[PDB]
Amino acid sequence: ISPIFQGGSYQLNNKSIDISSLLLDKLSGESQTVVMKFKADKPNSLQALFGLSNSKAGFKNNYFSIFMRDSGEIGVEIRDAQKGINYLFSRPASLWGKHKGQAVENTLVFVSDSKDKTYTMYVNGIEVFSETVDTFLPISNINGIDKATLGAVNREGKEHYLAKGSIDEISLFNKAISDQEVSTIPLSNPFQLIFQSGDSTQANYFRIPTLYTLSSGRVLSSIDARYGGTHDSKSKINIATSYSDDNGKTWSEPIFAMKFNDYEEQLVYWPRDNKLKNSQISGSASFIDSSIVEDKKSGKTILLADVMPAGIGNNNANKADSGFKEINGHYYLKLKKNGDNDFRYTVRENGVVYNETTNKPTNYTINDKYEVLEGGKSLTVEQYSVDFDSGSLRERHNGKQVPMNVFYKDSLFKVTPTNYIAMTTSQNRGESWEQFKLLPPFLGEKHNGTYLCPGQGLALKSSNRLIFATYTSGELTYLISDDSGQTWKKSSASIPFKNATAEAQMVELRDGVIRTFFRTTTGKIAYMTSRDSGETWSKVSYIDGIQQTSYGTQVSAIKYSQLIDGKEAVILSTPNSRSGRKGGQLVVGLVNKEDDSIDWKYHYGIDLPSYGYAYSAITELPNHHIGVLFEKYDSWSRNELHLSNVVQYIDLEINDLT
Repeated sequence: ISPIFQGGSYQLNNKSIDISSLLLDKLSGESQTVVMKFKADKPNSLQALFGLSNSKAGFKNNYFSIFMRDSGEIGVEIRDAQKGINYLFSRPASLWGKHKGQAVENTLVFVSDSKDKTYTMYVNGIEVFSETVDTFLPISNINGIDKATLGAVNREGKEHYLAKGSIDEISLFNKAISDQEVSTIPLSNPFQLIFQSGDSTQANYFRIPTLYTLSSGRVLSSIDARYGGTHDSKSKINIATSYSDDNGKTWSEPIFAMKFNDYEEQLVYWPRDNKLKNSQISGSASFIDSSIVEDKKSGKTILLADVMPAGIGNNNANKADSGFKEINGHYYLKLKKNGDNDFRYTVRENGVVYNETTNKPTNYTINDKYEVLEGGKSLTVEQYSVDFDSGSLRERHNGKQVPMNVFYKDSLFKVTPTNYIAMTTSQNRGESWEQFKLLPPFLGEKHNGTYLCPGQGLALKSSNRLIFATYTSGELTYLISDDSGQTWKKSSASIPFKNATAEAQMVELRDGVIRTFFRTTTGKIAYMTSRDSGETWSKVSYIDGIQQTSYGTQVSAIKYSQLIDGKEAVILSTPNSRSGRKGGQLVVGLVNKEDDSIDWKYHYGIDLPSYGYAYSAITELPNHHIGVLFEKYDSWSRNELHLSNVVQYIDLEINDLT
């Protein structure tokens, strides 16, 4: 239908614009839709874009507003003191500020639906909240409304929440427009989604993006598909992948690289309230933190990720056990049978389950999918599903049988509850993935596994060497393969931090010379250098000119193929903030050929200093553009948990950065 009111080109310069005479007499009925196209690249801390209020003395709390914060949060207030109603609905990290030196036109759609008693907000084609209430308050039914305002709310005759920005277009409808109609509204998005709520993964949340450009020109991406909100393991998380054959313009429907089936793939809206937001799926196995590399010789794509048994995460993982038993310089996966209090079994040659106590083979075997067979017959367990129907998180059997896996809660034979690393490969550049296999332990029988550094592995340009960085307490542990990932050895590099999440990414500065950039506990990104293809490593130095928080954030890094200002270039991606995960930047460093030192010469701001930017992936696209897939929110903040569609993709050119 046609709008009851439509206006545009409104400049909000800390001075409200009164549109009462244009709009108030046109409002009718209990349902309304507001469509607003707006810019704000220099917002005040808290500002109202649109207001309907009772501006009379004594009615200060009778108003409707659409507001935003300089954090990028968007929301509404719907308040009527006589009715005793004070609704506040909002979501952090819903907005764009600037892209390539230009203010971004955000397209906001707010639907106030009396029939279903629901208020729904979309921004840039993404639903950011949908709130159903017992007692509906139509925005036009607030007692004594006498003002309609842009760029403030008029309360007791004064301008509150003054805004800096512009409203290019605003439209109001006396109808709650349908989900279908919303989808038809044109958008001006600076970003794309590769993974998103409702896609083939059926995860409502995603974290830990990766990107890697393959030799064919295909660009591949992996990610954590996180089902139980955005929580780290313990949870249900799978690793998903998608690729682009057109320089990032379009992306394939995701598939899984690594997945477990003990719990259903459920699209769930995770509670964001203070009582329930820490609810965590507690009985599911999961994968977490993937990394990809391409092997030139075999042409294989290799993907590693951490593997967590049912109910296990970093916090509760057995720190003094690898999960393997060494027997004659060979490692065997240990198993515990239900009823036993110790691990009396190992998985020997050909998947045979062997009793270590009696030194006899059993009638059980483990297949290549880590599934349990008895006398050759596949055992099953019942799958779990999760719900909040009862007011709290419940995990319960759903009637479906799935193969019994040694990583599952219900399995007859269980692995040691600690963290592992697994590897899978693809022989068709991400169209399908093989069954994963566990890597061996690298730091001995009685040390838990190291943690994979998410992002890219490194394929040395002048040899067949492949390297994946990992970390543990007190060191980076580089995993090195010269045979297409068939066998691995470690190279340890001590770092002067205990208990750091030392996520590290590598660039080959020149043949045989690797620089590794990594997260620390000091507020500065660190680096170390190898001049022998990763055999040995320098002491740790720090990058001046970029700030991180004390807890740090993953940093991505590539070696750019083209000269910049006549020099070899490295590009880093990281938040640049001592305060939070925000102020995302790409930082261009020029290498000095004399001493391999790097002049960090250009800093490109991804969006506002105050807008969220966390884990990130960068790659040089085949056309020499840069693709960036990143968490556009503060993935540390306890206020920004469980947001959907915030991992986003953009395309940049070197000219944009410099």
